[PDB]
Amino acid sequence: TSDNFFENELYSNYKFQGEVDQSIQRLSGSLQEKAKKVKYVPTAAWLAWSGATNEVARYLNEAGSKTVVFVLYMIPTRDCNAGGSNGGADNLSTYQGYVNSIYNTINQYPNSRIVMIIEPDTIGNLVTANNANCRNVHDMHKQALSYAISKFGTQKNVRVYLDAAHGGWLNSSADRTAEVIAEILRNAGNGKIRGISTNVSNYQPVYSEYQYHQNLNRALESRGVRGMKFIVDTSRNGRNPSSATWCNLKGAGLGARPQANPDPNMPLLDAYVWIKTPGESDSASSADPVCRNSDSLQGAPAAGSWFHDYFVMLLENANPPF
Ligand SMILES: OC[C@H]1O[C@@H](O[C@H]2[C@H](O)[C@@H](O)[C@H](O)O[C@@H]2CO)[C@H](O)[C@@H](O)[C@@H]1O
Repeated sequence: TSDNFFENELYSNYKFQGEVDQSIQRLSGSLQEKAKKVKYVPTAAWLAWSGATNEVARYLNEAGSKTVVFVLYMIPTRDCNAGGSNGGADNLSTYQGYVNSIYNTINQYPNSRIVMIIEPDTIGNLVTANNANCRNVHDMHKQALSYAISKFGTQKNVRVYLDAAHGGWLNSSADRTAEVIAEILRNAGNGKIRGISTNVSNYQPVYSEYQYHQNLNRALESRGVRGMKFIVDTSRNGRNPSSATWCNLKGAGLGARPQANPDPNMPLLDAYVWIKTPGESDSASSADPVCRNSDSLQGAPAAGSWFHDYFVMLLENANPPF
């Protein structure tokens, strides 16, 4: 009954399979052969819109005894800035609805092994985003995360990883980050986390990320939070990033294939995980000025949509190579 669910065989899902299939059909020869090998590489399934509560059962039926990795990404506000919406809940109580629904479905599957990653980019924003008129959403996000952990944090067939940004974002604020994490966990009832996920939807090298894990791990320890393990998103971190551009970064490459316990010199690290879907657009180029940076790839479809050209770039730039 090992507490590292990645030591089990990992579940490859029909959605990513279908996404790679679209690319396979537009490719020939060498790159097609490569794409065919990427198709069965386990990737996390994102719960990122209100309908996603209906998606959970299918995943769980098709997975059998294989580890399923879910990314809960359905919090109410994503930016405490003007003109932002379309992915989050009306409010806390709408959110608690989604959490209960997912929690309930999960309960019907006592033999499944489920990894739940709490919302990506929430802690990051709580530490670094400004506090003048964003006081309200701030406090609600903290409640949101505490609630999610209070539910999923008690299910035996679940292992929770709270997301905590990446080194490029929070390494110089490990003390404040631990402060926020420690308060959330204080309001999370009897919910326990297995650890922290980093580098979700980002390109940071495993080397620097593990350095971030160490500093953050220490901050949490000096706060009373002990025994934290880590997972790192290796989906797009094969090549060091040219800049801090987060949106559809040019020159990125598929990183290490998902694996449990990948390095005995990294004893804090549970696994390399493909958490962001390699090939899915970060955002439409039109959507955010940052998507128009010199080192963001252009012609990006909307967030979540297959971006064929990007996938190809990722394939070519893969590290370790084929
Ligand atoms: O990591 C993906 C995440 O990036 C967010 O921008 C971050 C950026 O990743 C980080 O390098 C920099 O230090 O901070 C900014 C935020 O100020 C982006 O806002 C998210 O949409 C994205 O998921």
